[PDB]
Amino acid sequence: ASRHGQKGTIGITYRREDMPFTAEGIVPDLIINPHAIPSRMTVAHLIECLLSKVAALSGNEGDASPFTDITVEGISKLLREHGYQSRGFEVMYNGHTGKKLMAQIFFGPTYYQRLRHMVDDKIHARARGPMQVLTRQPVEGRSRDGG
Amino acid sequence: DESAPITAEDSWAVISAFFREKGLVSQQLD
Amino acid sequence: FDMGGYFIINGSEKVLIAQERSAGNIVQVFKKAAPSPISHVAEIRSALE
Amino acid sequence: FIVEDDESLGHKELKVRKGHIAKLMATEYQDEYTWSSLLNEGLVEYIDAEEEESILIAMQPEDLEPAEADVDPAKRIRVSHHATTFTHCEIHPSMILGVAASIIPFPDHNQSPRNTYQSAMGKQAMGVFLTNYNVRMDTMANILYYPQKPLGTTRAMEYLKFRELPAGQNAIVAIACYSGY
Amino acid sequence: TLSHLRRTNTPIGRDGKLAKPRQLHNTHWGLVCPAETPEGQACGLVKNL
Amino acid sequence: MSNTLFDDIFQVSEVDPGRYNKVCRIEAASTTQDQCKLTLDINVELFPVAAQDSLTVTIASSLNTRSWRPPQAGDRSLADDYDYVMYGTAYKFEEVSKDLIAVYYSFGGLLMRLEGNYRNLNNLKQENAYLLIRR
Amino acid sequence: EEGPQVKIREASKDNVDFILSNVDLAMANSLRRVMIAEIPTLAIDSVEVETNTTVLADEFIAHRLGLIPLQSMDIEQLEYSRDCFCEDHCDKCSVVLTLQAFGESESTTNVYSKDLVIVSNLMGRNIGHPIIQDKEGNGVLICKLRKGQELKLTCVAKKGIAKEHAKWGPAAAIEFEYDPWNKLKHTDYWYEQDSAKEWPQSKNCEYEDPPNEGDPFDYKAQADTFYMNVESVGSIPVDQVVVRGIDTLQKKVASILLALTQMDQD
Amino acid sequence: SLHKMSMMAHRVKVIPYSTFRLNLSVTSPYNADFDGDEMNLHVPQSEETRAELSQLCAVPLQIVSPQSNKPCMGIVQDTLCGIRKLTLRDTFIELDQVLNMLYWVPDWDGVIPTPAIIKPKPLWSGKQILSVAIPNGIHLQRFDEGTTLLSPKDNGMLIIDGQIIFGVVEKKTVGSSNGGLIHVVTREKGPQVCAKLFGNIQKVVNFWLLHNGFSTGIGDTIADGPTMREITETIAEAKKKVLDVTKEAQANLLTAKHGMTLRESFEDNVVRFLNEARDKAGRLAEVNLKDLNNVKQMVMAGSKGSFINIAQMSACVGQQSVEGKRIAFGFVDRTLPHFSKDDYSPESKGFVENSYLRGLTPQEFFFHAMGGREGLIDTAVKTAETGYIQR
Amino acid sequence: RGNLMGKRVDFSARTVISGDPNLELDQVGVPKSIAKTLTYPEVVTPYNIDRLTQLV
Amino acid sequence: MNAPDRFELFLLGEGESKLKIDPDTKAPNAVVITFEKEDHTLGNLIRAELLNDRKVLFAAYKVEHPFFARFKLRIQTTEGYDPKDALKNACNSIINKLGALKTNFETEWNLQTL
Amino acid sequence: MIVPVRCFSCGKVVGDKWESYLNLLQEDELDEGTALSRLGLKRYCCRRMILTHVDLIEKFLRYNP
DNA sequence: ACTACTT
DNA sequence: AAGTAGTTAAGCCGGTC
RNA sequence: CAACCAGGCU
Ligand SMILES: [Mg+2]
Ligand SMILES: [Zn+2]
Ligand SMILES: [Zn+2]
Repeated sequence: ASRHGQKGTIGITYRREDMPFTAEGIVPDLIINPHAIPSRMTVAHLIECLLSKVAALSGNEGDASPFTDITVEGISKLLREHGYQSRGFEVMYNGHTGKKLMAQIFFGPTYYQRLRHMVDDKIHARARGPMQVLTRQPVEGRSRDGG
Repeated sequence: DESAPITAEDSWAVISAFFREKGLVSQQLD
Repeated sequence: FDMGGYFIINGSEKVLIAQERSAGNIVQVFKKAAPSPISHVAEIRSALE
Repeated sequence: FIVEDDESLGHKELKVRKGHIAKLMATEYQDEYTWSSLLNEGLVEYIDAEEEESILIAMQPEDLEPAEADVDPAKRIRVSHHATTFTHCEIHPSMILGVAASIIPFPDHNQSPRNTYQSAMGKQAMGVFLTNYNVRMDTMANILYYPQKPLGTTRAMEYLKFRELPAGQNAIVAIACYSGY
Repeated sequence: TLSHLRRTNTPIGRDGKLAKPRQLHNTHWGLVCPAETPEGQACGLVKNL
Repeated sequence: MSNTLFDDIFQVSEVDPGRYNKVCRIEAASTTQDQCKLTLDINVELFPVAAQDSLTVTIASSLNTRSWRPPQAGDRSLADDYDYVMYGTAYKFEEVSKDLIAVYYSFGGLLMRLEGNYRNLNNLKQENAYLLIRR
Repeated sequence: EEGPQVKIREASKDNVDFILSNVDLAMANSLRRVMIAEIPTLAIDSVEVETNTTVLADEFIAHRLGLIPLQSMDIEQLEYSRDCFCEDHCDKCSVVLTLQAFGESESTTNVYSKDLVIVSNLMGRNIGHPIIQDKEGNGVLICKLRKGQELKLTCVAKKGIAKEHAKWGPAAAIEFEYDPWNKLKHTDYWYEQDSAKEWPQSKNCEYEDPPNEGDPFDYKAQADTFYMNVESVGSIPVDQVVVRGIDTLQKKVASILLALTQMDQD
Repeated sequence: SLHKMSMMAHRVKVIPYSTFRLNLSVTSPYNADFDGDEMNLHVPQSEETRAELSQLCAVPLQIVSPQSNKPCMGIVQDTLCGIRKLTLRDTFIELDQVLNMLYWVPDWDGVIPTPAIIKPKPLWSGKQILSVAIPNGIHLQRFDEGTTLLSPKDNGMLIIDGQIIFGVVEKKTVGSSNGGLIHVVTREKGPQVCAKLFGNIQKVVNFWLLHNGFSTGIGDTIADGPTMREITETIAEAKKKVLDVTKEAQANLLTAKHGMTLRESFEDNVVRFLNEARDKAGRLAEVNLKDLNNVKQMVMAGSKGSFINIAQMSACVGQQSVEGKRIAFGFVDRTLPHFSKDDYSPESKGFVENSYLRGLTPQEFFFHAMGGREGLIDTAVKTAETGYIQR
Repeated sequence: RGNLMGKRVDFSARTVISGDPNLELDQVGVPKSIAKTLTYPEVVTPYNIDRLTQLV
Repeated sequence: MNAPDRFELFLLGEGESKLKIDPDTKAPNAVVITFEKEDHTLGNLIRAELLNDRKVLFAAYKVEHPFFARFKLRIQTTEGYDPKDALKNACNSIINKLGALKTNFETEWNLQTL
Repeated sequence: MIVPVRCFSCGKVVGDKWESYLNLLQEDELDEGTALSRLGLKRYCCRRMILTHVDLIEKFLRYNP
């Protein structure tokens, strides 16, 4: 999860050869779907990226503190200062074909938390097994092998 | 001018002094 | 870095959670419902501090 | 902060002044002029809820004080210091928040609820809860291999010791539709 | 560990739900966090300083 | 029917690109019948178009069909004596009262409307229909 | 020469900016990728811990010993343990490194990519040498330790490519770009006011003739001339990550012919 | 498990990796999202038992639902947002790739269909290939707004003998709509044919979008310079449209609307002003955002977010409220201790003038919170309360 | 209410779900480890005596 | 846990064969070929080239589903000309081109310094 | 918590550059911003790597057996 | 909370 | 007319007796 | 194959 009630689970993993990329070489670690932003209305995410793409470049701990005198405008200008598109976007190529991507993606870093709760500690299955004693029904709990 | 006003950033220095003494779990202790 | 503020009972790190409630000894007036032989009320819960 | 109009050289004004501040960063650097001092020297005071009722406050120390004698189009839009009854000033609004919300970047840019989530989800992440994990025998426990502090930050962090014990990493993220996974 | 050390409980009641207390008050400003409270269940009953 | 089904030249009244980086719906009248009006979306990237223009419009059901083949036609038949030939299907055969009948053609998106009343035994309502433009 | 030409712009020991010209985008990318993931290298792949008191736990360390690049010049004459017949492994399929550290200094003792000691016979061939580009000649700080913290391991580098796992990768980044002045319209620049104003033009805008209005849209426009740049990690020389790339991708295409062959008989 | 559809029969397809993988159009029925949601699976046991599932409750059958005589599954997210772009006249596709798209459709009669454009370069239209997914005889006619048999705006929708004749494709067409491409294919060709249609449609669109790509980020949230200023005054003026009604009520010169107090009738007028303004501030930006704007594209397709979304991101958040009444005087005759008593101005009863791009002010922030905190509550109430009812 | 009108049952499985744009609407990706847990009693028949012995 | 073995990405598993050719029925003189333990790298490229042989009426390729290392390639050619051969050629071509591109990149490299 | 060997994103060795960076700061009184450009870390994927790493290991070593 | 029959 | 019991969403996952 | 108190996740 990001830092904006933006939880999500992996679905697949690809290696660099398949990941999309920017002519400069860099490629992504994650690829989240544009759709969970317009409705969620979690702009902070967006901003954190722009500010962090910079802070990463300039090497100056970006200040994303609450009420400050910062602005996307300021941040955009300073990113333009390093030669990269002003809003964040960059053009990327499709790792399969190498052709360009008709669109430009919102590339740039973002702090993501790997939270507890991983599939393998859940995935559970049962076909006949331990049975309760009073009820003679299946016991409860994957940890006890119940159904 | 050890008596001029105080602008934004200054706030922090104070806050720093706060937690310096007090400390995030103050209440539980006291 | 540990900031303490907790206990260590029979082994495990226990934390006493803050309990909220209405401050004692204080007067307050409250209105009543439509069906009520009473109009308003003056309450004061007295507790020897 | 106390603002008593004690300014026999102007208007109503903050007790504490650039000197006090510099006399603090003084002892800060030395790691005598503490918090306790700011208190006893009647410069800052503890105002509870009830008493809070009968007072007036200024958010921004500055901004909300000097007179009115252009305005940035990119910045937000604040009201003003329309009054002079200001008896106290807010050390800094950011402090309304709490440990959780304090790590949230730009919370003043999210639809409200979105922040209540990050508030209990962050309590489900991983990092380095202490430095002596190696010596502790707690039932269950997780430590992220290579923790990185965050790129984006908060002045609140500093005291919560976030950068020395982060809880995540900085991922080169891309926002786009791909395989469709 | 920090955020747990600054947590408060607020006894429920029979006619629970309502919002008399589950609501975010003005008086609350500066003292209790506005955003941090558990989703559903005891929402707003458990506050964080 | 390997034989044309309509011919003329119109002059571009006005060409329009409403929110369309690479396509423009255009219109012009016949330099013959003052009945033959025309509407046609055009890929103005693979054939630019500026108003007031001598343009030849054709029809026909061939080019001298099935699994469309690549070129190979380095030397094959090719009613391609133009510089923009589409293909589509005829959907509507509307009757603008009187003796004036208009037909609608769509080429996978790009639409078109014709006017007059002389393709009485020509503009069949068939799917077939390669559109052609020259000059 | 004959087909797709090259014309190395800058060049060094850790990069080969060059211009791949007169090729199909397909091929350019294909090569791009081959470099990234299918070029054989050599890396530690098995770690036998005998002793460890550091603060880093066994596997933690192991994991790392994997990324510690090793010499893979003649990797093309060593064998894939899997294809060799020795029950498990041998000098013919692998290199054996060693590590032993003890905190003597009263001051943090540091373990480096250098302290690795080959033990197996390299039957004479550049392979298994903890590649160092470090200025002081120590490379990749494996781990630190206190007073009497010991650490005795044993490593066994084997062949292996990237698909199998990253550590066997040799490339690490690879600049790739073409048609700097969007001429084939392969993109659709996003903007507020101006495409040109807001969107930075690249170093390669030079090496290619700017647009110039007037002219109609070149739709017959293909796409040759690609401004690449194959960096390297060490394991193999920048030049190699490109030749061996060009080769492997070739042998790969080869096998497909060969397969088509045995196919005939039956 | 709320309705039939929360439980359906699927075909086992053993795959690797520890997670249950399901198609997406069937995501909607269960109410399933992937933030880490779980799903249970029961295995039939008798020959006749599996029959009941395969014959009575297989997803294909559950497609057109009786809950509300219309399909309950349709195109979503990517596939959807992406099917729009694949359609627009503007969008042309060339051979080399069309050939791949053709192949990807597991039915395709292996008969490359003639490009609409043969002329200089043989070009194919989005709609064109997309239509290779749509079976035969499926007949459809829409007519949105300025629709016209030659629909300029590329409106409504006309598909004949299973081929798209005109108009873009999005939610209203390929969604779980009433006259749905789906609602029709189902009734017309069978619950099977339709079942596979989701498939085909997806695999093409999905694939095409893979290479056309799509995205979003801040850049799509800032409204044009003047359209912003133009808004800052739409706000401001409503500010005074308020100020007045305020003094005009401090002078005691206001007709208490029959049945309402002066105060009752007062707020009422105020509010209607703010919001009224708010929406306008919004709309302004809404139309100010050009077609290339991602956030808008998504709204167009119908794959995410709507008006009020763009509004609060780019324009102005709006007046926060609780129990109907805007923020109240919990602090004796005021909102916070950062206000002088008896102040009624918008900047105090909870009107957020700033947008999300801009950034709320402390007050703006806290008030918003009080507002949210209410939703989060009845959300946790209107839930269990619902639960008991549904039972 | 909790034993008769509803109960815990055998031959059931459950894990985290994730969308896949590559499965026919009506399919459901099942992890190997789960397919190998869950079973189905199938009667031996001249129709399947072969396939079945193979599996056994 | 239910994770496959990384190497299965390229090691033709017991009794599998890089190539497998099955004749398409839906259309005349055109065939579908399954490449095992391979991917885009090889595919797109063999697909590209095949797009030159003018006697090749159709050519496309698709990776069935990420999880699996493999792709189907469909090639259709003019009568009398057998697709199998078409594949063959475009293969060689690809090599030949590469050969040159190898040679040439070396030339360049030798005439260099630093 | 020891310097990550190689960059998560592009894989460019980065285990060596630790001490060096730490000095181009302490001794060479330089600014991180370039101290990195110094060490050759061009694009951010790698920058972010060093710039952010938190060498906890030290605090760990300061313990005992 | 909220409804019924008790208090 | 107050009072006083019952119903109060659903499934999965540490501490004493 | 226990309960009872308690706490947490969607
Ligand atoms: Mg969920
Ligand atoms: Zn061997
Ligand atoms: Zn990197």
